[PDB]
Amino acid sequence: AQYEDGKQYTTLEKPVAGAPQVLEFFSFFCPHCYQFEEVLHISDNVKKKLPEGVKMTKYHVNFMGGDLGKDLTQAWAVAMALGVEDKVTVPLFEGVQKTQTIRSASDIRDVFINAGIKGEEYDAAWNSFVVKSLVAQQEKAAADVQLRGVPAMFVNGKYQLNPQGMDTSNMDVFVQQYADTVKYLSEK
Ligand SMILES: O=C(O)c1sc(Cc2ccccc2)nc1-c1ccccc1
Repeated sequence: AQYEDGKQYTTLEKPVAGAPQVLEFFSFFCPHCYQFEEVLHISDNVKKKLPEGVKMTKYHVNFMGGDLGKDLTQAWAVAMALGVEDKVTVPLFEGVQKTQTIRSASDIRDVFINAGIKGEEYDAAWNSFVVKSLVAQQEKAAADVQLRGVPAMFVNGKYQLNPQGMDTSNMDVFVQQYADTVKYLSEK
């Protein structure tokens, strides 16, 4: 077939019921995640190929970067709670990987302040149980799929994208193949 289990995607041996339709995992410490966001814009190109108002979810992971990696999962929970993902994603990537100016939870906070989130509002969210619950959702979802690597994408809790078997000589063709595969998987 043109799409083959084991090739463009793997199929979850233990499928995860009641999982989000399109679920991506990333870390601000992961270089390929950096590219998926700023160079390839995977998420928006997947979104443009899927039906209206499909639910796309994106979660940070703890298993890279030690203490600060776990701080970033809580900060991503803040970003989700406030709906400011689009304003902090690039400066967080650049602060961790480009300028290496993010060394502490305070440095993470400066990124939200600079992006226009009020200091009071960031701190209330950071300390909120709504955010603690978002942190728990992120960890649980990663545990449900025994995640050990990013970037990762899962469709309908049953199929995992496998980009390692895709031609990467042309960025635009790669993105299109990634997005068309997700669409194919969502339609199964
Ligand atoms: O496997 C690889 O080498 C590449 S390349 C890439 C972005 C890109 C595409 C085309 C040209 C330049 C960059 N992402 C990955 C990747 C690696 C491991 C897990 C998930 C994705």
